[PDB]
Amino acid sequence: GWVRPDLGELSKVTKVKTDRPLPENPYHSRARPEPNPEAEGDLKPAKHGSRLFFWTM
Amino acid sequence: IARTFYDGPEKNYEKTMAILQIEAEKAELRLKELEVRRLMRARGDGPWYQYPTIDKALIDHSPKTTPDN
Ligand SMILES: CCCCCCCCCCCCCCCCC[C@@H](O)O[C@H](CO[C@H](O)CCCCCCCCCCCCCCC)COP(=O)(O)OCC[N+](C)(C)C
Repeated sequence: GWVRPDLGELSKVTKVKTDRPLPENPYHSRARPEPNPEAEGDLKPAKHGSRLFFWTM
Repeated sequence: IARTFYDGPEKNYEKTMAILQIEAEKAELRLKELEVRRLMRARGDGPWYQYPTIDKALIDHSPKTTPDN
């Protein structure tokens, strides 16, 4: 009672039901380094301007 | 002459005080700014001197014809 698979059937992506637990860290990755914290707050004008040599603005 | 062409000593005195305060604050700001630049360039933990790396969104996380990546 064996039916030969039709053209296009053996190349299907199928689903598999397994009792094997899904691996957590398959790449064996280290802990990722913490990022630089953030930019936060409101933008205030520069204190006493550019503060270049003699420029008051 | 004093009444017509000049002001009292208080005006110049307190204008000098304001000018001195502004100048001293600018000096301390300049020194602090140099120190902050040095620390940020040495450690790289600040918003400045942030040199580009590779964007992680370019990585393709799909099966690769071979199980071992
Ligand atoms: C009784 C006989 C003896 C009296 C002798 C008196 C000696 C004085 C005469 C000499 C003149 C003084 C030289 C002018 C320098 C002053 C410049 C400046 O300091 O004055 C400004 C004021 O401006 C003045 O108007 C100066 C004007 C002087 C212009 C001189 C021109 C004279 C030339 C003569 C021409 C005559 C006709 C020509 C025919 C061809 C000050 O600005 P301001 O910030 O506000 O004042 C702050 C003080 N407050 C707040 C109290 C007001």
